[PDB]
Amino acid sequence: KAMSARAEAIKALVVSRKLDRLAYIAHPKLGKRARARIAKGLRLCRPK
RNA sequence: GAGGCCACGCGCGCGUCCCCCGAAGAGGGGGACGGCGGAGCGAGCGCACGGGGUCGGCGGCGACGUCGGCU
Repeated sequence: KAMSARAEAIKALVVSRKLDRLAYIAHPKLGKRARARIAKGLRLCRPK
């Protein structure tokens, strides 16, 4: 009974920062898409 | 408005901030930043204070007198 009472009580629901940005890009997983963006920037050149 | 530095450099759209007119301080027109968004790839020569020396540098001397042998 104590386990059930506890279980039902628990289930009762209702800028830039350059140095921070570079550490984010250097992350192997968090910065994967970020450093892919800058790679395409190095290659492609487009007007406008 | 008659210099110095930057390990700052593609677009499109999204966001954040700043600017304009603002004809509801609506609605569009512009700048800056972004760590945001589903879609592949740079190669080709070199120089080196770069994961422990190499020269694609050279000279002299050599048989009955001398050459080498730290034992």
